[PDB]
Amino acid sequence: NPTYFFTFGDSYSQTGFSASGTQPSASNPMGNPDLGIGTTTNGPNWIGYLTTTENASLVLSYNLAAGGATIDNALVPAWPGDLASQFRLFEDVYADKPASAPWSAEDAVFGVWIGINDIGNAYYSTDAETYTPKLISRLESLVEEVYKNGGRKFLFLNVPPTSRSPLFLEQGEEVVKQHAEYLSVYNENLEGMVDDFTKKKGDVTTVLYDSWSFMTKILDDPTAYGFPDATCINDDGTSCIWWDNYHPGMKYHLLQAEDMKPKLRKLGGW
Repeated sequence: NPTYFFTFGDSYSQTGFSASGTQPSASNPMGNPDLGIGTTTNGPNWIGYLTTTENASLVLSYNLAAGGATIDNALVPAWPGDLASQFRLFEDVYADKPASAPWSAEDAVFGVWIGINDIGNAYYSTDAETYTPKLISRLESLVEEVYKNGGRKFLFLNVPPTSRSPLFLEQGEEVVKQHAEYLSVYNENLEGMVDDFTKKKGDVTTVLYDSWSFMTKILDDPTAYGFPDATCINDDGTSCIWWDNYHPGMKYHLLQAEDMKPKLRKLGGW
């Protein structure tokens, strides 16, 4: 009775999983690479922890997230491996439920964490109120592809406060503020779209996980979580919130996965 956990996103979710590498199994739930390799955390990331540490039963991880990903390069462009290309990889390899991943509506969970790069690249050049609906609508159309395949259980993570990463802190408080206000508009429209999708379909189980509030709680009170402050960087992934100037370390990812676990019980694997 395994849970097929297909995930899509950017460097906050990447592990380097290859559709031609070793495929997930009960003895090897991540498939490839080894758990703790290929992330921006110095160890497991939130998907690795959800799959092998927080899991209540067998979870199989097919992690198609790629670093540098925007939603669709026709909107905010960045790297070739945008969300659209990840969904296309899924359609190419796993949508038809091959023997390597014979998933069904009852045992497949589709997790999406996107938006960090779209916002990071367009927060000063676009109008949030009129532009973020275009990004969110494109995201919904991509989701509709999986729905047409038969997917019925979805997990969406809203965008965390990358406004307060050292990378953006260095640019000045007014830049932090402009970025954060754009981001908040994006997260509101993401919540609206998840609510509408859930209600219009009627046969889906959805979770919108508020990563923004959780990370913000840590950034506001880092010593309560064992961090010395909210700004230091350490590539050991544990001594500081930040693994580099733009990504949190394995300890943050484990804290987030633990925070997520109870909210994911309705999705089947936790």
